[PDB]
Amino acid sequence: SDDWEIPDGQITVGQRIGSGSFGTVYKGKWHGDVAVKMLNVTAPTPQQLQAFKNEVGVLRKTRHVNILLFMGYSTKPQLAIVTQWCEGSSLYHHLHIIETKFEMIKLIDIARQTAQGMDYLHAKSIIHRDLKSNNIFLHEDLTVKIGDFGLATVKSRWSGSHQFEQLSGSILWMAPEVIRMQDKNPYSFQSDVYAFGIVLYELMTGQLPYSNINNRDQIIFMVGRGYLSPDLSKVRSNCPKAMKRLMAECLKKKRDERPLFPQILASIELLARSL
Amino acid sequence: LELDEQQRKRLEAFLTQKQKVGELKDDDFEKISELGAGNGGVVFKVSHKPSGLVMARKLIHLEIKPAIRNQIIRELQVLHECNSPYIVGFYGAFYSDGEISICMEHMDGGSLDQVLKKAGRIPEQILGKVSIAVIKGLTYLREKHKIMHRDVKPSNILVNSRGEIKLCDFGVSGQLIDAMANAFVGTRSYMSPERLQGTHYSVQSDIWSMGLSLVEMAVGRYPIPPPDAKELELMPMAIFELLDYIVNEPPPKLPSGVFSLEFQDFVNKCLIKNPAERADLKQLMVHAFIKRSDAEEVDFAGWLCSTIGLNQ
Ligand SMILES: Nc1ncnc2c1ncn2[C@@H]1O[C@H](COP(=O)(O)OP(=O)(O)NP(=O)(O)O)[C@@H](O)[C@H]1O
Ligand SMILES: Nc1ncnc2c1ncn2[C@@H]1O[C@H](COP(=O)(O)OP(=O)(O)NP(=O)(O)O)[C@@H](O)[C@H]1O
Ligand SMILES: [Mg+2]
Ligand SMILES: [Mg+2]
Repeated sequence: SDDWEIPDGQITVGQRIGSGSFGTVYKGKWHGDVAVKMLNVTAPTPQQLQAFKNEVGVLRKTRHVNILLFMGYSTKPQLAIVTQWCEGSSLYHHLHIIETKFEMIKLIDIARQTAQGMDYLHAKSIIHRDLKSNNIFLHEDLTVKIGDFGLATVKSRWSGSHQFEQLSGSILWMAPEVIRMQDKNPYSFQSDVYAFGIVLYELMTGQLPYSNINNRDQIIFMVGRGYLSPDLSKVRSNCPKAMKRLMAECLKKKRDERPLFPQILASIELLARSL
Repeated sequence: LELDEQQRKRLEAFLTQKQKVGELKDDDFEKISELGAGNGGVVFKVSHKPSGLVMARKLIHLEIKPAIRNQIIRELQVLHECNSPYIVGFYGAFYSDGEISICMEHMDGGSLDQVLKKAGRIPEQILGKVSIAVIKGLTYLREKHKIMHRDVKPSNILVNSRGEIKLCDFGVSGQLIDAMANAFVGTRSYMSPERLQGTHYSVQSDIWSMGLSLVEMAVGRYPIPPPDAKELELMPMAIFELLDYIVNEPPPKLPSGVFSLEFQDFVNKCLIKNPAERADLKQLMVHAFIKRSDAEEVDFAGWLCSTIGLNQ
């Protein structure tokens, strides 16, 4: 396949929803409700532009129950991304704003489906680079939908033929090797696996990590230094011992100790049965 | 307060216009123009239709739980008590359409961050006048209210055509500071080395930020890392390595040939890494550089309008 490009006059851009680490979302219409994220790189270079078209080729070939559908892009008014529109609130809204109250049965299930979709992405060798509760939606309060995955080339604006990831995103989910931005490609499967483990800390505590550190740069420095770690004492009393141990493996400071998603997902379904 | 007469006139005059303002409503404003943005908000110049007053309006979109948000709005109401000529005038703070509006007085000069762009570098004669304002501003906050800024940087120092210099967006709401802590990475940091490894150590840690800001505005360049050998006679690091440079590398300094010794010394005492050894407000007030720059009669107002493009 090739031209995945939507023309102008086809996307009824609607209300402004919000901005994130690399775009601004509007609820657009396009054969039904879609989500149009106006990228921050509005003026792209034909070297960056062709890498984007190459990465859209992989994202367009993704079909999983736990993955948000990627419906192509546009280059009319300005470079934009068209994805599935999600009803309901994101996981971040449920856990930290609405304070929706789930049982452990439901919480583990959310964690199971998230590993389900994440394992698909790694099976197709796609690094999410942005896994966080903000990019996880509960579709009709049932199915988990992971979004904002991949798209490495529209983050970290290029120079001409270079994409040094000027690290961006939210720091709370960034692995320590991602924080340092030091060796070639900090973003890896284990960098995602760590971010996943932070999502577990969210589900199992109801809190964000480092609830007592209210300094953005203090977290960036101490985490990248190996001084600061998510305080696992904050886990709810009714959390399975098998879950708190899996959580601790994904948060290993050195990335080579963290497990991969085939092993993670197997552990979650096991403790879902012995519950 | 320890002020003169052109200040007691301007101070009391603000409290008058502040009274012509009752309940603040989103519908009582007409948008004029934008003034600036930052990672975590945007500011507009607006007009209060129920009284014609022109104000700045910072809108903070925060995805926070309502219990926390109602605490933030409650905590922000302290800004009504801060009435100093070195603290930006404040009109009110409220919540609407999922956004927190902080309504403050309009400063047609802007932040020293934007002024630094139009100027390139800022003369030491002027930075002396700025240092006096920031030192008195942190003093008023520390003495009359026991609150500290925690974000002294060029973008939070505001100026205007009447030649005033004022601090703003200091940490009055502790809940607001913790909500902003889940923001995306920046590109630079004015955080003192102790705050990166631990927590605030009294007013000394705000002094480091003032010092690092003076060095940037003096040389027209963020000074971490220090300028190159021939970049300097011409007179990008990762966010982590900047923080790592602050914590483990010798503090930045001014060049030896271009600035006075009192100034080089004034910013050196401001940038000592140990917060206890670092100078405090009592010492900086009577420093040689401040003693001199307080005596001089520089035309700050005329220098500003010239630097931007305003009429005399
Ligand atoms: N597919 C979607 N459908 C509906 N709302 C969405 C969708 N994607 C994002 N949003 C919302 O749009 C707003 C901004 O999203 P976004 O730009 O993705 O920032 P973010 O998710 O918070 N961080 P990031 O995804 O890493 O950039 C948030 O309120 C999201 O909940
Ligand atoms: N009262 C005011 N009058 C005029 N300009 C203002 C006023 N308050 C803020 N601004 C401008 O608005 C810009 C952005 O505001 P602000 O929300 O403080 O972002 P910032 O301080 O520059 N960076 P950050 O605080 O980290 O988000 C500033 O750089 C100022 O130029
Ligand atoms: Mg998202
Ligand atoms: Mg500010």
